Amino acid sequence: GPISEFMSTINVEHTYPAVSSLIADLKSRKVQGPFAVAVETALVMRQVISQTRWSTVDQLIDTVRAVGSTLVKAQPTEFSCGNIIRRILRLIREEYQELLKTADENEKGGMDMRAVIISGIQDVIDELDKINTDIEVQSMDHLHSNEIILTQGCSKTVEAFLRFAAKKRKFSVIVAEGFPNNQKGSHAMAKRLAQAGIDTTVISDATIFAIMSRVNKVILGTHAILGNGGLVTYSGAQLVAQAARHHATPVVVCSGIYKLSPVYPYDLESIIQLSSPDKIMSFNEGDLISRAEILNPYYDYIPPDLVDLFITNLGGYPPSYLYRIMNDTYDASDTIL
Amino acid sequence: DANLQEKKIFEEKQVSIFSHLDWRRRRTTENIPKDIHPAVIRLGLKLANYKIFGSNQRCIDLLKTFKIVIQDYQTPYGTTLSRHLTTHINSQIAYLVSTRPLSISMGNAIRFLKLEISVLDIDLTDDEGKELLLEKIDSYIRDRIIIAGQVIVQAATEKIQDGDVILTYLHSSTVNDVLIHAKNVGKKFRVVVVDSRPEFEGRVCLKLLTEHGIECTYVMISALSYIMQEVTKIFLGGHAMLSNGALYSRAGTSLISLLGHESNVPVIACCESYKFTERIQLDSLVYNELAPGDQLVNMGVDDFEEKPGVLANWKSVKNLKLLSLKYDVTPPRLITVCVCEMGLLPSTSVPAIINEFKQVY
Amino acid sequence: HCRFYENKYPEIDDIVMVNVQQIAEMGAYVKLLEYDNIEGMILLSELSRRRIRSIQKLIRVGKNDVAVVLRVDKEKGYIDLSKRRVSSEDIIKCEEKYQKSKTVHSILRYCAELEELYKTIAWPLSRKFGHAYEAFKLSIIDETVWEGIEPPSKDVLDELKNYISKR
Amino acid sequence: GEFDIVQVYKKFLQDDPEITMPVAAIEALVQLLSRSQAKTISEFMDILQNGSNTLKEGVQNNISLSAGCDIFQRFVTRSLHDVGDFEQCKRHLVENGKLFIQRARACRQRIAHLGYPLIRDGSVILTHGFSRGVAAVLLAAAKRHVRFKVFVTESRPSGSGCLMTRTLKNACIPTCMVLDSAVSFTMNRVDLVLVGAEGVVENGGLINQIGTFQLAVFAKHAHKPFYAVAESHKFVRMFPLSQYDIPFSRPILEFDDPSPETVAIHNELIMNEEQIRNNPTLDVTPPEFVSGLITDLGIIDSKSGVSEELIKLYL
Repeated sequence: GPISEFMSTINVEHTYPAVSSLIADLKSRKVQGPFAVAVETALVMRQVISQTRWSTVDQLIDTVRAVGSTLVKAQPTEFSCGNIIRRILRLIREEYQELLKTADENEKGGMDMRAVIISGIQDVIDELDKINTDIEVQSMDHLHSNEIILTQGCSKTVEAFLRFAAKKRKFSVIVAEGFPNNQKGSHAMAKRLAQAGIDTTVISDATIFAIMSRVNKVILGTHAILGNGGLVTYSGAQLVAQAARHHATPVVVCSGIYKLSPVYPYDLESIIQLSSPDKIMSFNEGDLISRAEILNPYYDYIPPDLVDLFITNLGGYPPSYLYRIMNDTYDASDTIL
Repeated sequence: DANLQEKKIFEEKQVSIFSHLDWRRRRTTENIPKDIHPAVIRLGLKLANYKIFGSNQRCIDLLKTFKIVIQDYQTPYGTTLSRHLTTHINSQIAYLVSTRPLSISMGNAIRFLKLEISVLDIDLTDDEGKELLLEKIDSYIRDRIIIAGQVIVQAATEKIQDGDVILTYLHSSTVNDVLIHAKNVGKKFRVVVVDSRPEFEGRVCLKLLTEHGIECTYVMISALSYIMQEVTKIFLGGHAMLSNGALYSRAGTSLISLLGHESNVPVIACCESYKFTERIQLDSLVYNELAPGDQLVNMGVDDFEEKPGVLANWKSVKNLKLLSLKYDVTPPRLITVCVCEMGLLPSTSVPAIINEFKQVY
Repeated sequence: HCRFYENKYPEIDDIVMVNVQQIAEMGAYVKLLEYDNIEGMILLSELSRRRIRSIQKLIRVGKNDVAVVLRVDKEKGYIDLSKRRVSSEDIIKCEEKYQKSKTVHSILRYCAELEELYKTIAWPLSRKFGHAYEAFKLSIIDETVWEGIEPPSKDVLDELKNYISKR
Repeated sequence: GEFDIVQVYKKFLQDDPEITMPVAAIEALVQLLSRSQAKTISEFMDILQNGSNTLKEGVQNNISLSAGCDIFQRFVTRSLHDVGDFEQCKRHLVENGKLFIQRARACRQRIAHLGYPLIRDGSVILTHGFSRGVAAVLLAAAKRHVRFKVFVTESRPSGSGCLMTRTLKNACIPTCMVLDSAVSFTMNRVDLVLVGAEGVVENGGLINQIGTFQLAVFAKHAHKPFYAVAESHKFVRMFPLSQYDIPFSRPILEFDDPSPETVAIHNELIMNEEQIRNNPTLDVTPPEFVSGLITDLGIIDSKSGVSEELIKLYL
C-alpha cells in the first residue's frame, strides 16, 4: 500500500513537496548514510504532518504509512528511513490511546494534536544529536589501560567511543582500513586517535588474522541491525568477526538505536549493495575490465551469533535481548511498509 | 585527600592486569568517624572477618541493621526526614564498603532503599515515615529473597531424579537448602562436593549434608576430570547473574561449568532475582574483588593453623606476588538453566526480568 | 467437627474467613471454616493483584484468609468467592467477628465428650442478641437473657456457667 | 446433554482433515462450554479440567493438543469477572473461545505468509517428515511461482516421508526422498533446511519427530541455516536439561537379557514392529541449533524471546 495509490505524483509535489524531493535525493544517493537519512527523514515528515489536513486518526496512520512505503522503495537498504517512520506511527497511536483514554477518564475527536506530534517528532530528532554523547560514556566500563583494541573503517560512533576513554586511560587500538570504500575516513580516524593519546596502528585489511592473536577486544560500528540481530555493516567486517571467533576474542558493537530494524534478512543478495568497480581496479586497465567480472560491494552481513555485546544509547545489551528493544520502540504491524 | 587518593587510584592502571582491582581494606575500628551506628560496626567487622558469609545473609543482616539505623535516626528540627537521610545512610555505606566491597546483592538493596526514601510522601511525619519503610524492607526480605528461596528449592528439586549424582561447589546456602529438601521429600540421590583452596568452603557443605544423612563425595577441584564421570547434574548458586546470561560466582565456578559441559552434564544455576545486574562482563578481571594473598601461604590443609611456607616473604621479594581472585564469570553457553523465582529461565532472559521490575513507574 | 452458624451456607455478599488448600491451573481451592470446612473456589483473576513476571508465590497454603461470596449453588456444592473486592476494613470486621466464633466453638469442643448444643443454645441466643459473643459475657451479669433455654440436660449445662469463669 | 466429548473431537477430524488435533480440541470445549449450562464459575472451570484431562487421557497423552488445551483454559481464564448478571460469564467465556479458534485456524496461514520469503529462486530445501506447517510455506511459495527443489527424509518410524513427498508432487515440486541414514551426504547440496514442530519448550527447544535433531546438527556442521515452523498453541511449559529429558509413554531402549540358547540392498530386512516400538518416537533439538522459529507471533530467534511470548501466554 504505497502513496501513489492515494495521491497523484503531481499533487504530491504540491501537497508535500519535500517528500518528492527526498525520494530524488534518496535514490540518487544525494543523502546517504543512516544518520543523514534518519534526520532528514524525520524533518520531512515534520512538514508532512504540518501540511496534511484530516479528521480521524485512521486517516494519518494510513496516510503516513503510504508515503513511507514509497519512501522505503526509494532506497530500502538505508534502513534508518522506515525506522523513523515506524517509530512515528507508534508515536501517534500512543498519543492517541493516551488521549482517547484521558478524555474517557475525564467523565462522570480533536485532530489538533498535530503540534503534539511535531513536539513528539522534534523529540526524536533531538535524540539523534544525543546518540554518541550518551554512548561515549560507556567506555570506561570496557576499555582499560594497556589493552589492545581492533576496529575497522571510519565510524564516528566508535571513534567518540574510544576518545572518551583516552581522556584518562591510555591504551592501544588497531585500525583496519575499510578497503576499498572506507579507506579515506579510516586513515583520518587513526590520525585523530593519535592526537588523543592512543597507540594507534594502521594495517592493511589482510593483516587482521595476524594481529588478532594478541588482541583483547574488537569494537565495530555497523550500518544497521536487522530483525534477527544480524548486522549490515560496511565492507570487510566479517573478516574481523570470523578472525575474532577463531581466537575467542570478544566482539563488541557500538551502534545507535535508530539503525535497529525489524526487517528480517530473508535473502542477503537483496541486501548488499554494489558500488562502482572504479574503487577496485582503474579504468585504464582496459584489457582487464573487459575480460573479467569486477565487483565492489560496500556492505557485509555478519550473523548475530557472533556479537557478544551491544553498546547502545540505552545501554549494554546482549543480542538475545534486542527484540525487547524493538517491541518497546516499534509496532509489529509496521514491520512491512 | 580523596582526589589525592583518586590520583593514586589512577596510577594503579599499569602493566599488571590486576592493577585496577582495589586492595584497600579496613579490618579495624581505628579512626572510625563518629556518625557510625554501633550495629553497623558489628556488621563491618563480620564482613571483613567472616568467610562463610553467603551473599544472601549479608543482604538480610544489612537490611535488619539498616532498620535499627533508621529507627534510631533523628532528623534535625529544621528539615524533614526525607531530606538529609540518605546523607546519613551514605555516610554508613562509605564505611561498610571500606571493610569489604559491596556484594551485588547488597548493592541493589541500597539502590532500592535509596529510592523509596525519595518517593516517600513528604506530607507524613517521622514516626509515619520510619514505620513505613521498615515494612518495605521487611517486605523486601519477604518477597525478594526468603520466599524466592522457597520457590527456587521447590522448583529446583522438581528436576532432581532418583538415581542422580549431584555436584555442588563451595557451599551455597541456597544449593544446600535444596539438597536438604530433596532429602526430606524422599528423592534418592547422592552428592559430589567440589572444594578448593584457600579457605576450603566445601567442608562446611560436606558437614551440613552429612549431618542430614546424604551420601557425599569430597574432592578438590584438581580432581574435576576424575570425578565428573560419575556426575549427572551440576548445581550452582551464584553471587549474581549478568545481563548477558553469564553467571558471577566464586572462583572455580567457571571450570565446574566448563568441565561439565565437556562431559555432557547440565549446569543448573540457582540464583534469586535481586541478584540480577544491568551490567555485563567480557572477562573475569574488569570487575572483581580480591582476597588477601597471604591466605595461600600457609600451604597446609588448613588456614588458621599457623604453619608457614616458602612464600611468607612474598610481600618483600621483588618479581613475586601472590593473588587470589574471589569471583569469575562463566559464559552463558555453559549455563543451561537459571532458576529464578519466576521459574526455570534461560540465563539470557535476565535483562528482561530486570526490566520487568522497572515497571515501578 | 461441626458447623458454626445456623445458616448451612453463607449468603451472597457475606464475608467469611477461609483457609487455602491448593492452587491449580484455574483457581484456589479454598475451604471455609465458618461452615464446617466446606470447599470453595476463588478465580485467579479475583486473587490479590500480582507484581511479578510469574507468580508461583503461593505463600498462602494452609493460610487462613478472608473473602466475599459471589455465587452459591447449594444443590451441587459449588461456591465462588473473591478476595480482591474485600475492603481494607470490613476484613477486620470479619477478623473481629471471626475469633469470637472460634472462641465459642472452642468451648463446646471441650464439652464435646455439638450440633445439638447449637440447636439448644447457641444460634437462637445469637438470634436474640445479634451474635453469641456480643452478649455471652452478660450471662455472668444477668440471667434473664436465658429466657427460653432448654438444654438436653442440666447435667453439663451449669458447667457452662462455671466455664464462663475461664475466659 | 452430551456426555462423551472425544466423539465430538473425533467428528471434526472427519468433518475436516485440514485441521490438526489441537485445533479440534478447542472446537470441542467451545461446544462443551456452549451446550453446558452451569450456575457457578467453579462448575464452569470444573468441567473444563474434566473436559481437558478427558481429551488428554483420550489421545496417548499427546503434547501438541495438551498444549493447546492448557492455553485455552489460561486464555479465557484471564479477564474473567462476574458482574451482576451471571450469564455474562458464559457469554464472555464461549465468545472469547471462538475468538481463540479464529486465531487458531488462521495461524497456519499467517506463518506461511511469513515463511515463504525464506524460499528463494533456485534454492533447495530439506524437510524431515510430514508437517502441515512445512507444507503451507512451501506451496504458498511455489503457488507464487518460484523455482526450488526439496529433499524429504524417509521419516522412520513414522514413515511420513513417503507422504510429504506426495503432498509436494501434487503441486509440481521436485522431490528426492533421502534415507534417514543419508542426510549428511545431502547437506552440501542443500541451501536451507526447514522442519515442523510438535512442541516448543521454555528453553526455546524443539520437540518434534525423532529425526529433527539428527539433521539439526548437520545443518550446524554444514553452516546451513536451520528453520522450524511452529504454531503458538504448541508452546509447552516444560524444561529438559538434555536432549533426552522428556517423559516416556512406554519405556524405551531396553536391552534383551539372553542365556545360552543357540537357536547391496535388502529392503525386506528391517526391525520388527516390536523392535520399533522400543525405539523412541520424539526428539528434541536445543535452541543453539535453530536459526529461527516461524510462528504466528512472527519469526522468533532470540530463544529468550520464546519465553517472554510463552510467559505472555500461560497466565
